[PDB]
Amino acid sequence: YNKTVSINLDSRCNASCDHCCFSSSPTSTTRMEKEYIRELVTEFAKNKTIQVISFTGGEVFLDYKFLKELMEIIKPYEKQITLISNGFWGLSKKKVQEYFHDMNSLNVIALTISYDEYHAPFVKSSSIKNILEHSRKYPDIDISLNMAVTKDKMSNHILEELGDSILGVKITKFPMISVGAAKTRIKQENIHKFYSLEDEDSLHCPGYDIVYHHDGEIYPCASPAIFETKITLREEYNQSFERTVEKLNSNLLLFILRKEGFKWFLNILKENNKIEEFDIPYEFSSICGVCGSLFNSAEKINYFYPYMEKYYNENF
Amino acid sequence: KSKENRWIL
Ligand SMILES: Nc1ncnc2c1ncn2[C@@H]1O[C@H](CSCC[C@H](N)C(=O)O)[C@@H](O)[C@H]1O
Ligand code: SF4
Ligand code: SF4
Repeated sequence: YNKTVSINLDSRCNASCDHCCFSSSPTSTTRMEKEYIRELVTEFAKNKTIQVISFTGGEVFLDYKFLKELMEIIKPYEKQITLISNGFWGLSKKKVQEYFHDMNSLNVIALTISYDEYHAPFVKSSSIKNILEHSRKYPDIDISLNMAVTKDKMSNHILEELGDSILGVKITKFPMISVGAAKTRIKQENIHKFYSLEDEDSLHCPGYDIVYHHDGEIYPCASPAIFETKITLREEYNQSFERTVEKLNSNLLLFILRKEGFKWFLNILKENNKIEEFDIPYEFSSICGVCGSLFNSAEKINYFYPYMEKYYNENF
Repeated sequence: KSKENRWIL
C-alpha cells in the first residue's frame, strides 16, 4: 500500500450537495494548514516508492493557485497526479484551455468530473460539457464522469442533456453511502440496497489506499464510509509516510479485515446479540456501508479488542 | 469510481 497516496486539500466547496459525505459547502472550515500540506506534498514527491499522488476535497480547483503550486512542487520528481472535481471552472472555455494546458504539463494522468442531480443546482451542464469536449485534445489524461444517484434521482435527463460531449468518456453511476449530508437529506428508502447481513461471502474490502484527510487524520482508504469511522493511522503531527505505511501493515483490525472479511466481525456481533445495539442496518448499498456501521465509534472498535487479541494469539 | 477504496479520487 505504499505506491499511492492521497491528500484531501479542504472541506470547502462552491457546491453544497445533499449527498455529500463531508457536508462540504462554502462555509466548511475543516482543513489542514497550507504550510503543513506543502510539507506533505514535498515529502510525497521525494519519497522513492510513491508513484501516484491524488488530490480530493472539497473542491480542489476552488483555490487553483494553491493546487498549481502543489503540482509544481511534484513536477521535478515526476510523480503521476490524479484530480477530481465538480467542474465549476468549466464555465469559461478559456479557463478550460488554461487548466488542461497546466494538467498536461504537470503529469496529471487522470481527471474525474462529478455531475448528477445532486451537483446540478451548483454547476451548469455547459461547464461539464466544455471540460468533456476539451479533454479530447489531451488523450493522455484519463477522463471519467462520476454520477451519484438515488432511486428518485437517477440522472437520466442529466446524461441526455450532456449530449455528444460524453462520447468516449467512461461514465459510472453509483449509489450513496449513508454518511455526511446523505444521512439527513436523503430518504433511506431512496438509497439502493444491493447487500444484506446474510451474503457474508461477498462482504470483503476491495483494498487499502492511504488518505491524508482534511480533518488532519489519516485513513486506510478513500471510501466515503471511512471518514466517519475511528480507524485512523495518525499517531503524531509530524509522521512520515514510512511510519503511516508501517502502521497500516501492522494494524490488527485492518489485517483481520483483509484476511477474514466482514463476516469475522459480523459473526461476533450476531453471536453476542449486538446487531441492534450497534445499529447495524440489515441492508446496504455497498460493502463500505457494512464497514462504516461496524467501526463508527470507539465503543464499537474497542468491543472487538478481546476477539482480535484471541485471533492474534491463535494465529501469530 | 471502480473500486470503493478509491471512491472519492
Ligand atoms: N455520501 C456519498 N456517497 C457516495 N458518493 C459520494 C458521497 N458523497 C460524495 N460522493 C462522491 O464522492 C466523489 C468525490 S467528492 C469530492 C470531489 C469533488 N467535490 C466532487 O464532487 O467530485 C464525488 O463523485 C461525489 O459525488
Ligand atoms: S460531492 Fe463534491 S461538489 Fe458536492 S458538496 Fe461534496 S465536495 Fe462539493
Ligand atoms: S470496506 Fe471499509 S476499509 Fe474497505 S474501502 Fe470500504 S470503507 Fe474503506
